[PDB]
Amino acid sequence: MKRTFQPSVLKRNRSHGFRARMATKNGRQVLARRRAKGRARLTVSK
Amino acid sequence: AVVKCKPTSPGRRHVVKVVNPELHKGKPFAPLLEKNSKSGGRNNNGRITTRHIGGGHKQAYRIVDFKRNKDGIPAVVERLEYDPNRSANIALVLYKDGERRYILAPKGLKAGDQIQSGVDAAIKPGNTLPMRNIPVGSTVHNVEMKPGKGGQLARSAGTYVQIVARDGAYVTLRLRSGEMRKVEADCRATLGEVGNAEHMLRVLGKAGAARWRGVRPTVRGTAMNPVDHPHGGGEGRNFGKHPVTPWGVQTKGKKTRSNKRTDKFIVRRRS
RNA sequence: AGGACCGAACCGACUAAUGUUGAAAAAUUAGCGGAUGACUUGUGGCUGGGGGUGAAAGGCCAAUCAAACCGGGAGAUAGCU
RNA sequence: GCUCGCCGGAAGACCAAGGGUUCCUGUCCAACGUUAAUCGGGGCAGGGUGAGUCGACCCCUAAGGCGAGGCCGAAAGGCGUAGUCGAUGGGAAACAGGUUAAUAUUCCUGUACUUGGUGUUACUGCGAAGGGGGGACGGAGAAGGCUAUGUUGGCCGGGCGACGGUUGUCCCGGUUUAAGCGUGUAGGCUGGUUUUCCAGGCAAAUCCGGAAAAUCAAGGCUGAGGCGUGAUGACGAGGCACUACGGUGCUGAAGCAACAAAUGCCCUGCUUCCAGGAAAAGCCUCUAAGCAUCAGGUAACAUCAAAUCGUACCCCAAACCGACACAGGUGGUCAGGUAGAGAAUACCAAGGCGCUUGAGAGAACUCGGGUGAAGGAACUAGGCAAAAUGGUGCCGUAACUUCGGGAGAAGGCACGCUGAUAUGUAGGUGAGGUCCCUCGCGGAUGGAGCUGAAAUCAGUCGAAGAUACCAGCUGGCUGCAACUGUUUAUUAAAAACACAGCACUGUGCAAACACGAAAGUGGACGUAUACGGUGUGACGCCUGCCCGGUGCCGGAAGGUUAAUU
RNA sequence: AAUUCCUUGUCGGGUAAGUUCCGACCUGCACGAAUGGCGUAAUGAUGGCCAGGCUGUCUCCACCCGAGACUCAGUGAAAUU
RNA sequence: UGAGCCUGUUUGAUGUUCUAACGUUGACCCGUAAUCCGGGUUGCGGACAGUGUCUGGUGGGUAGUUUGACUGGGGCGGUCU
Repeated sequence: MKRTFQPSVLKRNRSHGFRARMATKNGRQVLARRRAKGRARLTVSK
Repeated sequence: AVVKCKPTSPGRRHVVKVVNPELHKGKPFAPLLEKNSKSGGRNNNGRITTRHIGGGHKQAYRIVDFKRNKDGIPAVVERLEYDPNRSANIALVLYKDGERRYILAPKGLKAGDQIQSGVDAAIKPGNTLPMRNIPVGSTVHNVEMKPGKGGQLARSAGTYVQIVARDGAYVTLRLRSGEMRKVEADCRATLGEVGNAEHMLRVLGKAGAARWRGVRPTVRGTAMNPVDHPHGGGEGRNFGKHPVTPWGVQTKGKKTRSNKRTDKFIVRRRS
């Protein structure tokens, strides 16, 4: 039986990456929120 | 020529096809080609805007000449060719200075025929003249609507326009729909009428035939639920209401033209 | 020649038995339909919630759909247990 | 270590995606491994990934994204020109042998190839953001020539058999060699050269396009395979001595021919059909501004350079997606023997495994299977399940029909082994020899050698000769939908949806219509033989009466009515 | 009759015996002409009925071959209360 | 041509002609190496078309809501001073 999660690094980075977040206005608010909380990992960049 | 298909299969029992053993069997002229890609009926917002479009065969675009503004140089027809972007064949023409072009094919245009354009050309099929210099009571095709713009009327297969009267700087024309219109007399038209008049005698015969042309199925509004269409719902088969479009306007009789800028050029409407 | 015929790889899901704190939160065994076409498959791209897509079943939109998920108004209101 | 069993179009070998030390060596058995454990993909320490030719980085673009000025919008923001990114696509160059406990087209041996910089010689019209060619393109079908590959002979080395025979028409093993360089074959396409002229290619042209003459008819391009060289080399059964059982040093015989044959190559070719089958760069050519003593260009030599990153291990899986060491899912390549039409099925080769709790016993009952007296649907809501037919060749076959069908209708007969026709036939392949030639990968004849179905006639064994696996049950009368297709992922696959055909109505192009507070975009680079909406649903014969009610279309004389005054 | 309440209407054929099936009658509770009427060769994992062959479906069950259940050594759950 | 006003007065309406506001998804030139944009020259329409404020009509396309009690269970029937 096939399932939901099928990995691909190109798609992952093009969807939830640092430059993608920086692109628009709401992603920068996501970054601000996570910095305020004090997270160790900020994005999915590896 | 029209031919029926033998009933060797249920998908061939009802097929009628048109064959012309005079079109080219080869590649089109290359310096007059461009790319063309499909849309699916979607616009720059990504939404479906016109329904029942998708799929089909790959096609290429041929640069056809609609202006005919090269005056004084006779041209000779070379060959007739098949075009996938319209219902009318096309013709390749060679000029006396070494230039080739594509034109629409009137009825009875064969290889070895002369054609010409301008104010000092003869009155015979394929020639192009300003409409000020044609007898009243003539049949033409590919008629312009403004001087120097191009052709927009009578471009399909087996269609033509008729000149009825002339006065002032205007000419009165009878169109296929059954309407009388006024246009300027400095416009242009070509003598004759378009070919492939048997185009309408064919039968596709099966659903894949329509699939090959990019047409997708149509779903009736009475087969849906009342949240998708104003015709939906009912235990069994129920209509009980007036026909309407998917967005609530009444079909079968209502009129939908509203343009006060162009109402002075319609002398009488279709009946 | 064919939305032609029989039949493996490939795509499906008509019948029966097992299983039901299962080997499996939809499977196994024996049979079954299509199989050159309106066919099937890899890599990318587009459509965002009273909105999308839909050969139309109130179908699908990350095991959730007669209006997705997350965080807020918020200690919503409860003549009821 | 010996014997037994299973897979073998996979349960063998290898790439990409995904994972990240799971790879090799030494040591340990507390926790993990559904049992013990000296074992482990477990704990601890060390070791291991070598590139001018493999990939990435690089040059060019498709769908799409972003977007200086610009056009719109209460703000936030939306769309787009010039440009700049984006592969799943196009663009230079390497082979065979040997070696490690773990790397190999990378290290060693032998023999190659591609692109740039600098210097010396010889000749010399160079130069782009521009003009042209090329790259450059569909579906099906057919048969001609080849190779990978296999079988049998010849040759070489060994053998003479645990129980009757085995010096022969006997048994086992081997018989391998690349890239590069030279030759232009089977076969495909195309007339060559000189001269004059011209409303075309945003300006120029010696280039492309068009027109008119003389002249010779054989030139030009592409092209699998074979042959020679690479190779007096490398590899190869066995032999010569010490064993830490992992090798070292030496040596090394044969290394030919015939037949059969791909889904691979010639082939991006040839023949047909309509639904008419990408773009840019690398490459070849022509000139403008500009330069002419120079600079640049063409060829032969010499020499320098080719940087940085990946390279271990797993891939029908115990290492990826499923919470598990889970009977599930996961793109591409390789294709041996006998029987067979076959990539089905049965038994084997190369290779790999016996699935991480065992020992006994032989009760009821449950699960998966074999056989059964006489009867033969009497069972049951219902022949549900089981039983049954099953191949090839030749006879033979009804009502009805849209003349194609129904049809494999239905029902029959033959089928093993041995000998003769013929010490191996009809057919395929084809050497020596004899002639010829424009002289070579040439033509005519000639048949040695090899391979080889189907039929008839006569004998013979069993109960049974399509003997195993494999492999349609058949007919008669009716409802529905014309047909192939689609649908409720997870209790409904249908008479439900779609379909080809028919009718009504709207739309004259800045079209009707749809997404958008707008700019804009699709419909369409289409033009009434076209486009949108609605109902019916192949084909044959047809489709009657009603305009009072509700809608739609036309009318203008009357009555009634808003803001404003 | 995919439409008919009274209804297993009445007549005929098929069975020893037929509320289902096939052909007719007209008394259409409450058919009817593009939310089409009546027919129709071929096709359908579609609804209904009748035959040949075949049988453990059945009268009515018997024996045999494997996997559990049972005894011994190791490890070792769950619902509920 | 309707009311004022002595063939002159301003406004009312109707019809024909004109260009200068406004439109151009007609042709050529420049920014420019550019099928957006702007400037220029020339044709075609022309006080019409179109936009802002106010105002009558149509409007299940969309939205917010309502649709009573008694009762030998509820509904139908009946009742509520």
